[PDB]
Amino acid sequence: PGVKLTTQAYCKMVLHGAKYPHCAVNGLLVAEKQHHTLFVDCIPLFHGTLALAPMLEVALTLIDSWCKDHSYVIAGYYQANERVKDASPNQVAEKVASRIAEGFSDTALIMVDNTKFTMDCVAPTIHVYEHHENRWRCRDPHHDYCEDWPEAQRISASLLDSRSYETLVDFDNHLDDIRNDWTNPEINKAVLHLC
Amino acid sequence: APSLWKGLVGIGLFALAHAAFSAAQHRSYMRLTEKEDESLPIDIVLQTLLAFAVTCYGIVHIAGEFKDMDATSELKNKTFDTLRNHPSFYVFNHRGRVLFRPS
Repeated sequence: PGVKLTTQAYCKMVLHGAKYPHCAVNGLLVAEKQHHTLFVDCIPLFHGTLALAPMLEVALTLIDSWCKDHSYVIAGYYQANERVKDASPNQVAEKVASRIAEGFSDTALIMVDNTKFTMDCVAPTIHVYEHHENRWRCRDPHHDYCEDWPEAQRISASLLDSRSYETLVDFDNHLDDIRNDWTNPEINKAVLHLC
Repeated sequence: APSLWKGLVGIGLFALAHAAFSAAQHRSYMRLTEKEDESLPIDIVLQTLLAFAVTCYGIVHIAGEFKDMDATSELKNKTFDTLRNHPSFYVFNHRGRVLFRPS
């Protein structure tokens, strides 16, 4: 089963990682339920301590309420480590992956690397882990998960060059300040306009 | 606003000094003339009181701090995100460093 994702979600993930480069970041990809797995968009969950179930329950239940409003389904959950020389999945990541795999039959664990994380990204710089309820832990050697690569580079370079990524909002900022949303409307407008 | 109060205080002080000089001149004249046990003019006395009341109004406005008594209100806006990071322990191992290294 191939894994395909739109440039919008990848830009969201990279941008959320850029927002907090000193702490670990967390995100949740969303697909469409109706063999290849297509990802629609991602939402950033939390940042910082990143070892708490209480707020995770709130966030995941809110996302579930969201997915039953516009007829969506939670695809998978992605996590980046704090240390640069760290590319191994933590226990919380596997627990969340199993929790999402109970419902959906296709949950990929996305790992953002840190060693190949610069302004001029080469290309893939994503680790796709394929986890289950059993002891199956395999990561794909190298495949193509993005649709158009040169256009993706142009938009990513424009987004990272121009300092317009301070507006990205997380679920924690929603609790701290109700006013900011969490769908990132301006980011969607920019991804549509740049194309 | 504070500058206006400071200027008003200075002007009042100058007026008070001028009233003092006028009273000094009046007493110097009085010492010239024998007897004549009279008081200083009431107009300059009223000017002195006007200068005294004006200078006591800005002297209170210049230093008004009146901080809140309760200790919870200043930390009512502060977020735990800023508290999480500390200035003692700072690990210099992040992806931004290698991302900003070329540029």
